[PDB]
Amino acid sequence: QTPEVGIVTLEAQTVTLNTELPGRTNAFRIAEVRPQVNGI
Amino acid sequence: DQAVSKQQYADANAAYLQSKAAVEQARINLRYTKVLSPISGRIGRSAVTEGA
Repeated sequence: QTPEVGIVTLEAQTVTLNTELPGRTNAFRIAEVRPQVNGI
Repeated sequence: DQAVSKQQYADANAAYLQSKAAVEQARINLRYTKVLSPISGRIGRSAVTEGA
Protein backbone atom coordinates (compact mmCIF):
# COMPACT_ATOMS: atom_id res chain seq x y z
CA GLN A 1 0.00 0.00 0.00
CA THR A 2 1.74 3.10 -1.36
CA PRO A 3 0.63 6.59 -0.19
CA GLU A 4 -2.09 7.96 -2.49
CA VAL A 5 -1.93 11.75 -2.76
CA GLY A 6 -4.30 14.27 -4.31
CA ILE A 7 -2.08 16.27 -6.67
CA VAL A 8 -3.01 19.38 -8.69
CA THR A 9 -0.95 20.93 -11.49
CA LEU A 10 -0.07 24.60 -11.90
CA GLU A 11 -0.45 26.54 -15.16
CA ALA A 12 0.76 30.02 -16.08
CA GLN A 13 -1.97 32.59 -16.71
CA THR A 14 -2.57 36.33 -16.57
CA VAL A 15 -3.94 38.02 -13.46
CA THR A 16 -5.01 41.60 -12.73
CA LEU A 17 -4.41 43.40 -9.43
CA ASN A 18 -7.22 45.79 -8.57
CA THR A 19 -7.43 47.89 -5.42
CA GLU A 20 -10.14 49.91 -3.69
CA LEU A 21 -9.60 53.42 -2.33
CA PRO A 22 -12.15 55.55 -0.43
CA GLY A 23 -12.65 59.22 -1.11
CA ARG A 24 -15.13 62.06 -1.28
CA THR A 25 -16.56 63.72 -4.40
CA ASN A 26 -15.64 67.37 -4.86
CA ALA A 27 -17.45 69.34 -7.55
CA PHE A 28 -15.97 70.61 -10.80
CA ARG A 29 -16.70 74.33 -10.37
CA ILE A 30 -18.08 75.25 -6.93
CA ALA A 31 -18.24 79.01 -6.67
CA GLU A 32 -19.29 80.94 -3.57
CA VAL A 33 -20.93 84.35 -3.82
CA ARG A 34 -19.12 86.61 -1.40
CA PRO A 35 -20.18 90.27 -1.71
CA GLN A 36 -17.81 93.04 -2.74
CA VAL A 37 -19.76 96.08 -1.47
CA ASN A 38 -21.22 97.34 1.80
CA GLY A 39 -24.97 97.50 2.26
CA ILE A 40 -28.25 95.81 3.09
CA ASP B 1 17.02 127.31 -28.68
CA GLN B 2 15.92 128.10 -25.07
CA ALA B 3 12.47 129.32 -26.04
CA VAL B 4 11.39 127.65 -22.77
CA SER B 5 13.33 127.79 -19.50
CA LYS B 6 15.46 124.98 -18.09
CA GLN B 7 13.44 125.27 -14.87
CA GLN B 8 10.13 124.51 -16.60
CA TYR B 9 11.90 121.82 -18.58
CA ALA B 10 13.15 120.06 -15.45
CA ASP B 11 9.63 120.40 -14.01
CA ALA B 12 8.13 118.80 -17.13
CA ASN B 13 10.73 116.02 -17.17
CA ALA B 14 10.02 115.35 -13.49
CA ALA B 15 6.29 115.22 -14.26
CA TYR B 16 7.00 112.78 -17.11
CA LEU B 17 9.12 110.46 -14.95
CA GLN B 18 6.62 110.63 -12.07
CA SER B 19 3.72 109.78 -14.40
CA LYS B 20 5.75 106.93 -15.92
CA ALA B 21 6.32 105.55 -12.42
CA ALA B 22 2.60 105.93 -11.69
CA VAL B 23 1.72 104.01 -14.87
CA GLU B 24 4.24 101.22 -14.25
CA GLN B 25 2.54 100.90 -10.84
CA ALA B 26 -0.66 100.00 -12.71
CA ARG B 27 1.33 97.80 -15.11
CA ILE B 28 2.73 95.66 -12.29
CA ASN B 29 -0.72 95.70 -10.69
CA LEU B 30 -2.10 94.16 -13.90
CA ARG B 31 0.85 91.76 -13.61
CA TYR B 32 -0.51 90.93 -10.14
CA THR B 33 -4.08 90.40 -11.43
CA LYS B 34 -2.92 87.37 -13.37
CA VAL B 35 -1.15 84.99 -11.00
CA LEU B 36 2.44 84.15 -11.92
CA SER B 37 3.96 81.06 -10.33
CA PRO B 38 6.93 82.18 -8.19
CA ILE B 39 9.01 78.98 -8.49
CA SER B 40 9.01 75.88 -10.69
CA GLY B 41 7.94 72.38 -9.76
CA ARG B 42 5.03 70.00 -9.31
CA ILE B 43 1.87 72.05 -8.76
CA GLY B 44 -0.76 70.32 -6.65
CA ARG B 45 -4.52 70.79 -6.79
CA SER B 46 -6.55 73.99 -6.81
CA ALA B 47 -7.87 75.02 -3.41
CA VAL B 48 -10.35 77.47 -4.95
CA THR B 49 -11.89 76.98 -8.38
CA GLU B 50 -13.14 79.21 -11.19
CA GLY B 51 -15.61 81.75 -9.86
CA ALA B 52 -14.73 81.60 -6.16
